[PDB]
Amino acid sequence: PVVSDYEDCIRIDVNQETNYVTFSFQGQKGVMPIWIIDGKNYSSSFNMTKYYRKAGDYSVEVKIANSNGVSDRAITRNFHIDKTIMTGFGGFDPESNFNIWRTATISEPTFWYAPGWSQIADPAYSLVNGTYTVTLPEATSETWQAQMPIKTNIATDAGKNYDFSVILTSTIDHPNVTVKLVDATEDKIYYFEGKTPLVANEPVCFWKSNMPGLDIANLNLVFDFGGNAAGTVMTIESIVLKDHANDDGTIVPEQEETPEPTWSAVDSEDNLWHSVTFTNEFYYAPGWNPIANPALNIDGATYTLNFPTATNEKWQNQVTFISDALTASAEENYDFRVILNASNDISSATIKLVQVGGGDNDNIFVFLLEDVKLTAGEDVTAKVINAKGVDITQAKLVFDFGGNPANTEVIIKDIILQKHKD
Repeated sequence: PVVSDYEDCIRIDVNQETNYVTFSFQGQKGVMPIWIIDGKNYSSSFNMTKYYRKAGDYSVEVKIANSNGVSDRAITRNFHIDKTIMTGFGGFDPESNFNIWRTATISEPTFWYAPGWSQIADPAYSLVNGTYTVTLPEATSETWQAQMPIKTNIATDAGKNYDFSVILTSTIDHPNVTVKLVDATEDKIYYFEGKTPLVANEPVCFWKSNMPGLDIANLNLVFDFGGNAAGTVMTIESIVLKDHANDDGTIVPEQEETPEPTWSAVDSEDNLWHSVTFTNEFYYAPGWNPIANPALNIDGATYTLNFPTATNEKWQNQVTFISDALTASAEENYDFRVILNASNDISSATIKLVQVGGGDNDNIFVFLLEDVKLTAGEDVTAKVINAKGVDITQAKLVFDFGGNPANTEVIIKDIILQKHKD
């Protein structure tokens, strides 16, 4: 069987939208094809499809067989995949009506491009159907030397929870691209400041799920490409911000439960909470009517509170431990543990480590632990493992016991706060 005969019988078909290559053959009685792709014999079909995820030049070696057997010579046919398609999580649905970004007034991006911390002309950018292309001719060394702030009119509320994703691509390997969703008026108040490396032409989804709500009148979304190689071309697409309450049908991957760390003892120098000469104010108001400050007994590492009157819902029985010059930083990841004993069943208990002041200050916090089911008599543990830190000047520890029965005794025992142990 002379392979050269059946040359215009063989037909390649590349779908550039899906990155599937269709190998087909116009039937010539008993003459059928053999597909050897990248030195792998995939038998004989009239219509066969293979996924070519990555971009590049690819070659199939095709032979001809019949009753006699397989031919000696093979035909090499070459094809190109224009654009690499993403691997891993694809992020939230950018076309969903739950995407607050589609409703919002979005500013043109601004820039602060400064190799050696010496500012040069803004990089050329393109906005094509919501997609940013940004070209960086000059290399930068540090984070914050290639800033792209995007100002929005997006407001959010405390007591709601939020999801975020964006898809980032770089034409050149990038050590760390920064993404920061921040209060336009206060750089200290932000949902996250995270970083992701990028491999050349490999789209990555940077994403968060169930972020505790902050009272913010105007969000900025700030990108930094600091540390870029010269000639780097950044692509930014599929920006999503939605309420966690609303489900767009996204299969959010399960973050494998954070392993427990080395718990330093209550007395040690790793206690941070030990040596805090603290203070107490209370918001104890059943039906939102404030009565007298309840009974508190400090016995070392054990604090005992007696609630004679009942409450119905969140933020009605608040106990504030005001630290005199306790601090935290965003450069650290913290651990936190406390043993809570309630004499009666208490549904929804809340702990929050937060800046001392009122107003904006209670949007600056290390953790907000909610929905802690404190069972009657059981000495339950309220734990926060490897929480990202935040810059606090004068920290305070806020407890809430909303929905408590009458004559409920709460014992706060062995509060511990440390750096990450593991």
